[PDB]
Amino acid sequence: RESINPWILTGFADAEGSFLLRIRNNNKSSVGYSTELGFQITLHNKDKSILENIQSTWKVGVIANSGDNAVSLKVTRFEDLKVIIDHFEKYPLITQKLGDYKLFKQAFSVMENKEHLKENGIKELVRIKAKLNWGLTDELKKAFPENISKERSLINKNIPNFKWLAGFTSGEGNFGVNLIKSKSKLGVQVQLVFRITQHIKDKNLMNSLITYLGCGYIREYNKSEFSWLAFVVTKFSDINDKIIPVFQENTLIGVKLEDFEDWCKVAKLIEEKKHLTESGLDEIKKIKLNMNKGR
DNA sequence: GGGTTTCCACTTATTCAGGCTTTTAG
DNA sequence: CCTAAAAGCCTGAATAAGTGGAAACC
Ligand SMILES: [Ca+2]
Ligand SMILES: [Ca+2]
Ligand SMILES: [Ca+2]
Ligand SMILES: [Ca+2]
Ligand SMILES: [Ca+2]
Ligand SMILES: [Ca+2]
Repeated sequence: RESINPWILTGFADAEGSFLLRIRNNNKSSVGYSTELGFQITLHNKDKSILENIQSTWKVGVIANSGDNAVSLKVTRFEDLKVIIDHFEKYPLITQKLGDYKLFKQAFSVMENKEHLKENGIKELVRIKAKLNWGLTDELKKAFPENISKERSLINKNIPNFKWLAGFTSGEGNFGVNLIKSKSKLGVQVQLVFRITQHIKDKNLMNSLITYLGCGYIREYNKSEFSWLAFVVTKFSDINDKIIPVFQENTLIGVKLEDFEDWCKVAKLIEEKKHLTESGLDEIKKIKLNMNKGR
């Protein structure tokens, strides 16, 4: 069905994609190892249409269930990876994942000249995999006795355009309706909230949202060793003037588009001050009940 | 072929999204 | 007061990332 704008695709890939390089013990293989290179996205079943739309925009990849509640798009067929490369050359990633893309690209070169069927090339793929995502397993590191660096250039890039932002937000965004309980008259204060969430590794990008969108603040959380950030907009005039117009003009994808639409409906109610009456408050309540985790 | 590529079922780790309450601003 | 905006928690699952196994094939 619908194809996806390329910058929206890149922004959603910055959010939900991952590159992959398997180096597998294989006794039937000449060098003792077989490889598989590619790029993949795993989403909840409700958003399978996105994967099919990506599959039809690029015309590559295979779709399969990933457990009971999720579905994946996986591109590993070697020739079709040239499409992945051409897309991300023209429409490049901006998060730390760009670093993983560059490794994917180096690994493609190795395999494009058949060097991975030789000892030298497998050894290079191991050095590449060492810096890719979570790196080498203990067994792989010990099977390749040499000083292999795990570090890589930090990525620091700016948001290229609102299309990238809409793809990224379709992955990490949250259009929330906070029903703030109060012993007040009607009691609950309706508060529209926009939020983007990201691991602290892209702090610089998150901070730039405040500059880029003209609003919001950055909150920091952590759970044990794991830290992340939330960009959060609460002032309704910023939501109604600076946030809703961006996504009206750069359309979201997936079920989160429906969530943003309902969110706008509540924004209208709030604008009309109708959120201060039992009728508007009850309409808001049913709208919130039927969106996000109630969808 | 016979190594090698590709695909499909499935799993494990954590970074997200999200629903919630309390406090302050104006 | 009254309402809007900010501060803030923190859980658990939709992600990210990865593996086992075998068919397909060049
Ligand atoms: Ca992400
Ligand atoms: Ca294919
Ligand atoms: Ca191929
Ligand atoms: Ca998402
Ligand atoms: Ca973990
Ligand atoms: Ca805070």
